Amino acid sequence: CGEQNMIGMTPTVIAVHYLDQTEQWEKFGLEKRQEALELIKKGYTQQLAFKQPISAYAAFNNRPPSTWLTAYVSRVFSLAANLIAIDSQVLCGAVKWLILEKQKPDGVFQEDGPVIHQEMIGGFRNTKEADVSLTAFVLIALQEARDICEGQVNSLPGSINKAGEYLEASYLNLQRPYTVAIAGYALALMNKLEEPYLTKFLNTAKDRNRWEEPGQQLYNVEATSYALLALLLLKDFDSVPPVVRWLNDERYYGGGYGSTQATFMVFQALAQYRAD
Amino acid sequence: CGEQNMIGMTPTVIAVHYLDQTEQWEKFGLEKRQEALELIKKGYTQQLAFKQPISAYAAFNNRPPSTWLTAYVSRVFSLAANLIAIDSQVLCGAVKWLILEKQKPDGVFQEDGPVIHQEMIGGFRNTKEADVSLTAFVLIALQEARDICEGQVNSLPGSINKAGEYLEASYLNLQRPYTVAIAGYALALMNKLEEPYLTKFLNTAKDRNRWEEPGQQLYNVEATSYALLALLLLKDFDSVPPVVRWLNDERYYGGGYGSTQATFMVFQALAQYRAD
Repeated sequence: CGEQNMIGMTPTVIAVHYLDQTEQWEKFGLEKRQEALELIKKGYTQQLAFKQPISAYAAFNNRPPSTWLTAYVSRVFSLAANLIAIDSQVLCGAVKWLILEKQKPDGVFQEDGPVIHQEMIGGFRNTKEADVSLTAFVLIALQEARDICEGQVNSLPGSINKAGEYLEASYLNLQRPYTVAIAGYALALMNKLEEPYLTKFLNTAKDRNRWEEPGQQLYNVEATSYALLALLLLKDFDSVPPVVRWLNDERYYGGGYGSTQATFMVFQALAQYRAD
Repeated sequence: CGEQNMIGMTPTVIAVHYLDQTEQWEKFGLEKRQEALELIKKGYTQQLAFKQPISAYAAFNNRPPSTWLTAYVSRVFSLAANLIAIDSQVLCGAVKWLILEKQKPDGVFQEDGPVIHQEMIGGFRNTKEADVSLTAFVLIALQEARDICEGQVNSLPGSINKAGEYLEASYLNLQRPYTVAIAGYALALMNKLEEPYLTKFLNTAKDRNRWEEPGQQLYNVEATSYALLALLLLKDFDSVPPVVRWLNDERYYGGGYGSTQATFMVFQALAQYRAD
């Protein structure tokens, strides 16, 4: 499957993370966590069958590697490392590949092998401002992999810093609410989400509770989650409530077609809101 | 996969059904419905690879058939028939098998080949009062298959009627809120959810908004959905609001481990509430 495996394991990975972080296993069923973990273990091991000699991933071992997919595996695996035993070699191998292979001198990340399952990449599917969409996504995944990989890949901080500058250089001119949300969060992780970019980020929201694009329900849940995470990072608990409320009302569709990004992001964001 | 295929396609099938029935594709994205339908088409065709010569299903073609799984396929396919083209021979073949092969003279349905994925069967996993759990579940699936199969399997109404009597005969003595909920709905479909059984059904709810079992979040969403459907059938719009509100607040986990039954049931129930 390669891509589908990541689609299938996502809901469980982030659900355990959410129940863990919010300490709500009592209501859920404490005896259920081990079986969930076994599912995650199966998914991680299954994904290794698709790790190419380069440490990158693709739907099939015969298919050229996807920059987005490899970054998503690093994003999931970085989070799953707190739940199951993940091999550092595997996670940091992918990180290394992205940095040394897919980043341009201006900090941009490029996709040379588009995923077949375009419904699993969220708002990134809309190609408008995809350079900023991919760069922020990759930057975010790299940030999330720092805990484990920075020590092994000392080039990680630099790649991340260059990515952020590219984002900074193109932030104000962005037209897409989705891109403003994802790059906003990435800039916040960079501690760069200030003044000019700050009002640009906030002023892109509708009713100050969502970063919405017409007729794109799931893109909006995902985007608003990134935004919620950014606001949490800024500790702007002033605009947090409205966002959490809306995100909370979204009729998201868990294991449904096209819901991979919004599932991961909504629970990561809601979990973060509680832990914050 | 056999069992996993049904687990994987469930969220999309009921999501399309829900968005269809509630007419909310505008917000979701009208151009997204066709790709979802293609996913459902892939799932249905994939499931046919697991239809045994007997028209029954199991995780593998080498594995003896599961009564519950075959009934769940009938339940999903009956609903999916309104979304994609489903072969009557396939659906009714399974229905026939259940009736002529798995029902005992007292109306009870028996499971001779337990599913491997016990996390996909919801509250039925708890073996307490499993005879009533399985009989109600199968009865419900058979009821839902009536539209298409009753004309081809004239023995269907009788099997259903015998099943309901078995449930009636054991309703009052039930201890489990989950079993009271599922059998309650089945009795309501039977137009048998009256007086003695009625107060038994209602009085099993907590705060008149949920049929809860301690530490079983997902069993409770599922059971409360069956209960909500029963209430809708009785047109007792008095106790409906509180139930809908709670069901609505449940942090259900879409494509997560152990969420197959609650996903299908919550959206079927919430969709019905709207259309009602």
